This record gives sequence, C-alpha cells and structure tokens, in this order.
Amino acid sequence: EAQVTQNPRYLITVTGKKLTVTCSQNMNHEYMSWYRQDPGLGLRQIYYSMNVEVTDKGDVPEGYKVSRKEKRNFPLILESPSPNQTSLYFCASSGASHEQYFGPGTRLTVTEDLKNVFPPEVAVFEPSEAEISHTQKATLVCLATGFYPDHVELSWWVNGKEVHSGVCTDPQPLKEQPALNDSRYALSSRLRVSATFWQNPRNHFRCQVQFYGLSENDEWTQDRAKPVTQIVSAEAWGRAD
Amino acid sequence: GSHSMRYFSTSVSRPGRGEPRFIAVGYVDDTQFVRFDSDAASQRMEPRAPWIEQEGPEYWDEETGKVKAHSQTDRENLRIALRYYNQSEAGSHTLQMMFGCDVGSDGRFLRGYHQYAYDGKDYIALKEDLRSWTAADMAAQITKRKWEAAHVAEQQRAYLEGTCVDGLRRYLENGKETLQRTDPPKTHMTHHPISDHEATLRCWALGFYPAEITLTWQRDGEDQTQDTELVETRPAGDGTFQKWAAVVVPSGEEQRYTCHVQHEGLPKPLTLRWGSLGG
Amino acid sequence: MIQRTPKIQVYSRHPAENGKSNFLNCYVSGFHPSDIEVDLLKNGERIEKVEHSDLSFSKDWSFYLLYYTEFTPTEKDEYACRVNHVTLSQPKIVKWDRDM
Amino acid sequence: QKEVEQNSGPLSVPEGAIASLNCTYSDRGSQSFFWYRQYSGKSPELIMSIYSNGDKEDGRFTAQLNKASQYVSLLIRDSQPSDSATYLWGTYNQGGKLIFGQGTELSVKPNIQNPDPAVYQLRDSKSSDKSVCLFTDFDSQTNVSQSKDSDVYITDKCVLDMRSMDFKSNSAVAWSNKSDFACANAFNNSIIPEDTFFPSPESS
Amino acid sequence: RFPLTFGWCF
Repeated sequence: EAQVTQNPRYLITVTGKKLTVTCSQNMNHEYMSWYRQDPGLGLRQIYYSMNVEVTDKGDVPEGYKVSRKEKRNFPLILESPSPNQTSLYFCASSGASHEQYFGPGTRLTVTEDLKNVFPPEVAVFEPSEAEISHTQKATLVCLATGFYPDHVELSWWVNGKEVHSGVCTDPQPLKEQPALNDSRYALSSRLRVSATFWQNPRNHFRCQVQFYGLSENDEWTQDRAKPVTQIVSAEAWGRAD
Repeated sequence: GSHSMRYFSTSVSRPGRGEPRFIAVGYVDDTQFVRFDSDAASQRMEPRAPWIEQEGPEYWDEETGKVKAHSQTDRENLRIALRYYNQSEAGSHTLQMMFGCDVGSDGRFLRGYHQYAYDGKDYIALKEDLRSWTAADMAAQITKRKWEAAHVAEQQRAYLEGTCVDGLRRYLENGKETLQRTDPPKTHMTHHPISDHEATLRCWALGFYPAEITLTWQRDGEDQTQDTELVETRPAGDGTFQKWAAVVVPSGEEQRYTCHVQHEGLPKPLTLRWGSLGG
Repeated sequence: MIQRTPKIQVYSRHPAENGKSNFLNCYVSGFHPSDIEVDLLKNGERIEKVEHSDLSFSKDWSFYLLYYTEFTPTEKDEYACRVNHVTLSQPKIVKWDRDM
Repeated sequence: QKEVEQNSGPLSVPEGAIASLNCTYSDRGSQSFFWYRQYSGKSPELIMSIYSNGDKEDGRFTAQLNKASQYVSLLIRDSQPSDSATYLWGTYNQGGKLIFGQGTELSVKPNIQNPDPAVYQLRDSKSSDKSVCLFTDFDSQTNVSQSKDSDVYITDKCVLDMRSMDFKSNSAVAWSNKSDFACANAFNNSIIPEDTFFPSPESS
Repeated sequence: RFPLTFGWCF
C-alpha cells in the first residue's frame, strides 16, 4: 500500500464540459505529478509540482491546469476537455529518495456525444467437437462486442467461483470500425478445460464483463436503456453428447 | 588556477509578519551570477552577471522552479527545527544552506560541499568524502537517519561530481573574458603620526581579483604580529577587491619595516618599504 | 543562540579626487543574525538613494552586505556610515576617512 | 531513448534465460534512473533505482548504469512467464521533470512441447447461427497477421496456462458477420504451418 | 545549476 489516490477510476464526458481529477497522498511527499500514457507515444509528464505552491509544465501541458495549495493535493484540471485528451492518466508522488510511486490510473474518454456510449454484448462459444476429439481438450471463447468506451473487465466463472487456470484474454480491445470516429469495441478471451470436464453437464460456465459507463448524474432521454456502469454475462453448460 | 561554484541560501522567519523570507545567491569564484528573493516581484531566478544572460529561457524556468521548491523545503525545515528544539512560534530564526564544488587547474573535481546551519550553528553537513553526514546534535541525528534512508548522500554526491562540475565548466567558458582574468593588486603606503615617538604605516592593496590575498609585515625581515592591524577584504563594487594592513612603529624606524603582498596575479610577491624621501 | 556584531568599513570605490564622480561604500561583515540597518550620511543627513548587494554569507556562516551610492567627493562635505544591529546597544557611526 | 540503437518494439527471451534490456540516453546531465514494471493496463511499479555508475542488485534484477557510454539497462535472471510486461526507465531533467525513455515490451516465451496447430469453429451457446474461429496450438514461431478484409476481426496471439496439467497453449480468434465467411479461410492472410489441422466445421 | 533538493527535510 502507501500510494496516491486518484478520483475517479473511470470517466466518460462530452467535449467541452470542464472536469477535474483529484490526486491525494497522505505520505507528506513534496513532489507530485500527472502523466498520461498513449499507444505509440509512451508515458509522458503533463505537469509536476516539486513543493507547495510550486508548479511546472511537463512535456504535454496544453489543455491542462494544476494547482498546489496544500501538500496532500494535486488536482488535474481540464477546462475544455478535447477528444485528444482521451487517455490513461496516472498521478505520482515522491519524497527524499526521489523515487516516484504511481497511483492506480484514471481512464478518461472524451466523446462527441453521450449517445455513443454502449454497454457490451456478451456471448460464450462452446468448445468444438473437432477439438475434443483431436486434443482431448476443450476451449470456450468469450466475445464482448459493441462496447464504448473501452472501459471493461472480463472474468471467467466456473461453478460459482472465478477461475484463472486455462484463461487468457486479449491485452487490448479491437475497434469494430477503424474508420468511424467513436468506433465501438470488441474484446475476446479463451478458457480451456479438459474434454472430460467440458463433457460434464453438471459444470456451469459464465463469462462476465464489468463495464464502466454513464453515472447516475448524466442526463439520458433515449429509447434504449441508460448505458450505466453494469455487468453483462454469458453462460454455457457442459454437454455429454 | 582552481575554481569554485557556491549557492548561499538564507531563510529567516518573521512571525506575525508573514512567511519566512528566502534569499539564495549563486557565485562562481568571487563573482555573483544569480539571485532569488522571495520578497522580490518577479518571483524568478534572476541574472546578476553579464555572462549568464546568454542562457536560454528554458534555463530560467528550470532554475526558477528548483529554487522556489527549495525555499519551500527550507521553509518546512524551519518549522521542523522549531519542533525539535521546542522553540516558540513568536521568535525569529535563521536557516542557511551552502553547497557547491571546487575544480582544480585542469577542471577536474576536487571538493564538494553540502551544509546547513541553524541560527548560525552547524546543524548537519556532508563530510569531505561525500559518503556520510556529520550531525551536530540529537536533532540533526534524526535528520541524518532520514537522509541515510533516502540515500541523499549518494544523490548529492552524484550532483556535486557531475552537474555541479559540468555547470562550473560551462560558466567558466562562457564568462572566459572576466572569470579567467586575474587583476593584480595596485599598491602604496601611507604614514600616520599618532604620536611623535610612534607612527602608523598602512599598506594598501587595491583593484585586485580574485579576493584571496595575503598582506604581511616585516621589521628587519621578521614576521610581525605585534601592532599589526588587518581589516576584512572588501569589495570595491566593480568586481575588484581591497585590503590594508597597518603597523604601529617607533618613529624614525620607518625605513626598517617592510610590507609583503602575495596574490595569484603577482608572479613574484611584492616587497614594500617607505622608500622615497619622507617619514 | 550565537550572535555576532558587525565589522564596519566606509570607503570609496576609487581613490577620491575632489570633483570627480565615484562610489561611496559601506561594507558590513561578520554579523549574525541578518537583520541590519545601514545608512550612508552626507553631513549627518541620510542619503536617500542607496542600494545594497544581495544577502550572502561566509564560510563561518556570518553575513556580509555592501551598501553603495554614487558620489562626488568634495574638500568639505563629510560622509559616513551609520549601522544598527541587535548586538549593538546603540547605532555605530563610522566616518569616511580618505586614508581609512 | 531515440538513437542509433533505439529500443525497437518487443523483446522475447526463452523462459529460464537472462533478459537484457540495454537502453541509450541522450542527455549527458542525467543522474538518477528508475526502472518500472508495467503489466498491461496496470500501474507502473517501481522495481529498481540507481543513482550512480555501475550495478545494483535485488533478487533477480540487476540495474546497470554506464555514464560513459550513456547506457542504462536492466537484467532479468531466470525469466518467468509473469515477467512479461513493459519495462520503463525514467530520469530527471535540470528542472525536475521526469522523462521516460522508450519502453520495452518483454514477452517471455515458454517452449511448446507438442504444437498441434489447428483451426476450429465454435458455435454460440444461445444464438447458434453465430460462431468464431479459433487458431490454437501453434508454435511460438508462427505470427498471426491482421486480416486483408475489414469486415473480419482477428485477435493477436495469446498464451493460456493449464497449471495442473503442465500444459501451455497459444491461440488467436477470428470472427465476422459476413454470410460467406468461413473458418477455412479466416487465417488466409497469415503464414501458418503446412500441417495445420482443418476439420469440416462440425464435428468429431 | 541548482540541485534538486525536494523531500530533503529535517
């Protein structure tokens, strides 16, 4: 433990709506900073503060502001969030060793419209008979599709509990529409058991996907259900056959 | 010859009258080149010698942020010192820090320093070997344990042998025309009667640089310390320095007394006696 | 708490030549703590436009400041330094003397 | 890290080997260096700090710094699967900026005992007209390329660990909403073993 | 150049 606290953990907002991400730390560190991280571009410093009321820009300051009125706090302020500020943000602090310890991360998506937000749809695909006959193994595939933003956590549950053996999930979501601007996303994961285990109709498999979407405070007046933070799942039973 | 760089930082609390006043100055040898003053309007590190002006705007931002942060750190250290010494919030206190590096005639590292005094008494200092701290008292020992845990000694050593030394080379090269100059001392003697039996001889050294100088009196080639008044070397305000040494002598004996001047810009030490017809 | 009384010198930048421009200096050194009042005087009166160097200190931690103003020495005008410090029971006045 | 030996993409090491990440930094005024480990979509974790020339050691990590060559490097002994991550190093500016160099993606590959490369079709559990294609059991040698067709999705490769069976395997998934799409040709644009098992979609 | 001294507190 003994780390920084970033608030919130996930956030969707429309272009232009002022927002601020908090960073606090009860370790009495003089040095605090904010970083973003982007595919291809590395981890870059936005703003940093070497002490109370001392404040300097990093390599990517534009569109951001900070303040340091007290030691414990370093807020990141976006006056007019722009689509290019869609990113993964980390806060960090350091004391006398000058080693910076990093917060857990804030995933921020800046969208042209909240109407672009969708929960994932989820499907489990049953092991192939061909495979069981060929390898005496059986792999389930989960597919989560149509989700925006890519703010998801996938997990596999067997017989009521989460499993980890035989699992692997894509590091990164795919864009369903590499053309479109706020393209929806898809994610895949596989769970592999023995043939015998899969062939047991007592075994129950669920693929679970936590999605982080619109909070209670967001205005929604549309036919479809409010794309709030929620869980969507898909299940399969073992089959003798 | 050998060179130095030093920053001298002073925090002075003024309770009831706002935050402590913070002043830092940088020097290369005897020549100031930067200042920072928490009470000043700019709120910037500022140039104080012509040759630091060629530094781009990135340099001023960097230096500005570092020294501001340090003012806040020493501001904090003042609060901590109060607690350790159970001193009152209504009394005024001082915290000085000094650090820097010396390089020899070749420009290689020679000596490094990183020191603090609280109310004008050594609190904590990096030893000459740059490997450990010398703590003055129980309080400074808590500070030592902290800094040992965060490897400040290793960090500051890296700085003193590296950046500090690199900084100094760059400054010396950039201020070549003035920093590498050695102005030799201009000399003369003055005679004071005081009494008919005893008269004062004063030996003058003017317009020299760097400040380091030795004025010494000799009667019949003897190292005199009886009746030898020596004043602090003083700045003239044009980047040069002044000093005088004085002897009270029995009268008529002027011609047997002699003043000796040693300075970096004098290949041979100067010998002075009252000389010309007079006394 | 350690306290050190100032050393005061008042002197001209160049050797004084009546009617020629020059600088009048008051150099205080070796003092602690750093609060200090210094005036340069012309015929017992405060000179109004006085500058000073930035506060610095020596190896032994004690402070020094240079107070200076431009001036044109004359045969009759008398200049001096007036210094006040915590260590002093009263302001010290040192008279500028062409042979120090 | 953006020079003549600029760190380039991934680094893979045989499981059990020693990993060598050697990086160049440009700014000769760099003094303190910090190694971080970052797992995919997780926080960078500090693993090693180094303030002066030489080597520092903690368990299986050695941090190295050569101020002459301008090299900073990390060595990982006895590479484990769980060592797979991005490795970042950072140094301080003359202004107290922390600047990260080129990160290094490290994949520790385990040897596949008996690669049984094959392409399977899996039917959805409810809406059984939907399906996916699964390329599984290939060697660490093969590379899964993205599709020619824009309407077909192919995922990168991924390793799973059947812990209790001492068995690991590679897999990639392909799917598409196109009617005429078939598993048989889903991986056409990939260079796949001559020996890849392609069964009639269903079954046995 | 001034040293980075942040966190070097008593």
